[PDB]
Amino acid sequence: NTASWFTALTQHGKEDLKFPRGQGVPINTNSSRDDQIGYYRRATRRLSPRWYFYYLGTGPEAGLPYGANKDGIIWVATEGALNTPKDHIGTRNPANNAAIVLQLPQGTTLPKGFYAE
Ligand SMILES: [Zn+2]
Repeated sequence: NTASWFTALTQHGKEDLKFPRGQGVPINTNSSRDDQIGYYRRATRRLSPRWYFYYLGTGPEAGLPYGANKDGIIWVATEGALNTPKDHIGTRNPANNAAIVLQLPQGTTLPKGFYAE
């Protein structure tokens, strides 16, 4: 029920989403180095699946610890991130804020059949 802060990654292909370690946390300048960790969750349909990012300890799978195994949940973190729930970041209120356009830093390797839109 809680909304992601970011727009989705579209799964235009076959394989499930996955990133190298250290990669895949959306850019968000209203979040600190401590805050750069969480999960993408594949959504159940409204066609190509969409994956949405949530900060660790927020959202549909807030109760999961990092790296926990669940179908349609994959984990990402940046070096420096604290392994704690991001209660102060939370999830987005669509009444107050539009989705942030999901952007990843230069070089980042999106898997085959994924694009930011
Ligand atoms: Zn913070």
